[PDB]
Amino acid sequence: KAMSARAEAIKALVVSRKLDRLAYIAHPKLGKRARARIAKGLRLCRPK
RNA sequence: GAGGCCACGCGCGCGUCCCCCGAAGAGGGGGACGGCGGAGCGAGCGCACGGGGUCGGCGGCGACGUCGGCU
Repeated sequence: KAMSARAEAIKALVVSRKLDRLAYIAHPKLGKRARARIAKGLRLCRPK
């Protein structure tokens, strides 16, 4: 009974920062898409 | 408005901030930043204070007198 009472009580629901940005890009997983963006920037050149 | 530095450099759209007119301080027109968004790839020569020396540098001397042998 104590386990059930506890279980039902628990289930009762209702800028830039350059140095921070570079550490984010250097992350192997968090910065994967970020450093892919800058790679395409190095290659492609487009007007406008 | 008659210099110095930057390990700052593609677009499109999204966001954040700043600017304009603002004809509801609506609605569009512009700048800056972004760590945001589903879609592949740079190669080709070199120089080196770069994961422990190499020269694609050279000279002299050599048989009955001398050459080498730290034992």
